[PDB]
Amino acid sequence: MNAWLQLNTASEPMLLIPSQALIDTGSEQRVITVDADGRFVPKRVAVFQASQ
Amino acid sequence: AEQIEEVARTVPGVASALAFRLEGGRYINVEINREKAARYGMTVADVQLF
Repeated sequence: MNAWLQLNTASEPMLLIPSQALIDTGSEQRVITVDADGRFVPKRVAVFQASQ
Repeated sequence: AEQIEEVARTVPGVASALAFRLEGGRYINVEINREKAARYGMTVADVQLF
């Protein structure tokens, strides 16, 4: 009979943000930051991997 | 157009390009490797079905 095996694996410690947060244009990786005062300031990041 | 806009704002009258109005579409490209697919016996079309 069939059996489904779900796997969970720990990765390297990294900066973690939600996927809805990452804007990907295939040349630049940015996220809109909410500065102290409330000033929306975009910032470039470097993606590693993603899941879940 | 880009290079025409350059010679556009150098003659009596205001100007603006267009090459920028016509951008902003986001894509995820599945670029099939014929050699890779061939290995598993699949043809370009076969991979495309998925």
